[PDB]
Amino acid sequence: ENEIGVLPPTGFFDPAGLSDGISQEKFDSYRLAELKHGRAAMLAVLGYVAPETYRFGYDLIPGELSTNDIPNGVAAIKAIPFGGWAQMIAFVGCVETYGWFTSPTGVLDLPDDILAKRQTAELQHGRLAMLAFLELIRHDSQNLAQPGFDGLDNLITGLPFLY
Amino acid sequence: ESEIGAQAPLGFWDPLGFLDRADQETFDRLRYVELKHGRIAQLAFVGNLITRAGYHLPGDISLGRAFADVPNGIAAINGPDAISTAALLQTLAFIGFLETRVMIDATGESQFRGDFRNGFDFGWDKQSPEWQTNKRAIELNQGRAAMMGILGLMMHEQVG
Ligand code: CLA
Ligand code: CLA
Ligand code: CLA
Ligand SMILES: CC(=O)O[C@H]1CC(C)(C)C(=C=C/C(C)=C/C=C/C(C)=C/C=C/C=C(C)/C=C/C=C(\C)C(=O)C[C@@]23O[C@]2(C)C[C@@H](O)CC3(C)C)[C@](C)(O)C1
Ligand SMILES: CCCCCCCCCCCCO[C@H]1O[C@H](CO)[C@@H](O[C@H]2O[C@H](CO)[C@@H](O)[C@H](O)[C@H]2O)[C@H](O)[C@H]1O
Repeated sequence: ENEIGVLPPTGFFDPAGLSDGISQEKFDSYRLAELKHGRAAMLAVLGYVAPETYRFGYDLIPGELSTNDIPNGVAAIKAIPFGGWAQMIAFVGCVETYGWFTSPTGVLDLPDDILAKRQTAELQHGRLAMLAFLELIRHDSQNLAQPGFDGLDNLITGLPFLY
Repeated sequence: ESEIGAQAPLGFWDPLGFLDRADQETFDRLRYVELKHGRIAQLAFVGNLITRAGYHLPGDISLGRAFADVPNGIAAINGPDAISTAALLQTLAFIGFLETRVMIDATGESQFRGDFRNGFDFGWDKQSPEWQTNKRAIELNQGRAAMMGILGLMMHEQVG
């Protein structure tokens, strides 16, 4: 009803009443899911732009398949073999399930008000990144399906100084 | 530490001294891992053998590729002429969702790490005295023989 993540641009934004009564556990699970989807969206937005200008020269499949040649965007999933996707998914699962490659020194020792404001800002930035990723995916798919549709050319219609 | 798992001829078979220090949680997690590895090994046995036989489900997997058109063995997943990566990724995601939303303990059956009753069972209430121990030994031995055979099959099809 009233917790972190309520800021004045609007105020509550629950039109369809997806929560209504629920419970503390269900609300906490929903908050965790929102934070996870938000962090994933922010990482996706950051990673959708970097390869346009920089490229690591590693040979996914030694001998050939060298990053320097695979397409960027939604066309990489077809080029990358299934083995690499499985390996990286298993790796991130090892990171998530266990404490491996994770350090509790990032929790920090911030005071209460600072922590609350920082959490609200984190949620806001992530909520923006979600729709950012949605728009990126829709533009990429529409352009790839039919070249010339949505005449704005190049990936990343903004930031035209890259090209 | 003498429980289900040293049945048949030899007894405590720990040539490397794995359980030199030992603990209960390590014991339980190792038994659970062995059981899961064996179960997946025998299910993969069923799948691999029934595919090598020649049987195939009807229909198509991709846009115009039947279930019987894909190669048999390692080439199905990796290498030229393989299943489209989108379909394989979708199947992997579905399997992950099923694993994370089906085989968890949501009631409290507990007992052995690997029991997922959640109220549903056929006859695991009337039998009690000793069928549990030898049944668990049977499943463990089948899993171990499975894992050995499936590693052999994979290496044979790789070197073949
Ligand atoms: C979206 C798909 C998905 C998801 C989310 C999960 C999620 C999970 N799986 Mg899982 N699994 C899946 C698909 C999935 N699975 C599929 C398709 C299979 C094959 C049928 C398995 C087989 C499997 C097994 C056998 C086990 C899990 C386990 C687990 C849990 C912990 C995993 C972990 O710690 O990271 C992974 C962490 C690792 C350290 C990875 C270990 C990799 C080993 C050491 C190497 C294997 C050799 C390699 C594959 C081939 C080598 C090639 C050679 C040239 C060197 C977690 C709930 C474990 C579990 O239940 O824990 C109690 C467990 O024992 N899974
Ligand atoms: C949704 C996230 C996501 C996904 C799915 C991908 C997927 C992909 N990226 Mg990518 N990338 C991402 C985020 C992501 N990236 C981000 C955030 C950056 C900026 C750093 C990049 C920068 C980048 C480059 C420069 C290149 C790729 C490439 C690729 C492709 C080859 C696989 C690979 O090497 O991945 C690499 C994936 C990463 C490096 C992301 C790792 C991010 C984790 C979270 C960092 C973890 C912390 C780190 C280890 C340091 C810890 C210190 C502590 C303070 C945190 C593949 C399609 C290659 C390619 O050929 O693309 C066409 C390539 O050359 N990516
Ligand atoms: C010493 C450790 C080690 C070793 C020996 C390998 C070996 C290999 N890696 Mg690799 N990798 C490792 C660590 C390692 N990796 C780590 C730590 C990462 C970071 C996540 C990666 C990320 C990575 C990527 C992104 C890619 C590889 C690829 C490859 C293969 C090169 C091409 C090839 O032979 O195709 C032959 C390939 C096969 C015969 C298929 C192998 C299938 C794998 C082994 C199954 C993995 C299952 C998974 C671990 C657990 C189950 C799923 C999980 C959800 C439960 C080769 C088998 C490439 C590849 O697979 O291309 C095909 C590739 O694209 N690796
Ligand atoms: C102590 C230690 O060890 O580490 C510590 C370090 C530190 C920092 C303290 C810690 C932290 C916190 C972290 C990780 C903070 C990082 C936060 C981060 C990186 C947040 C990204 C936001 C991205 C946004 C909002 C993008 C919007 C994108 C938008 C709005 C777009 O429109 C995208 C766009 O594409 C469109 C749709 C159209 C295109 O034409 C144009 C562009 C490209 C513009 C940790 C976790 O405690 C660990
Ligand atoms: C997921 C996290 C990603 C972070 C990875 C860490 C990035 C930092 C180092 C990565 C740079 C990889 O590229 C670096 O090694 C490559 C190994 O193939 C080498 O790349 C070069 O050598 C290869 C193998 O000899 C050959 O295919 C080519 O000559 C060329 O690609 C170069 O030495 C350098 O381009």
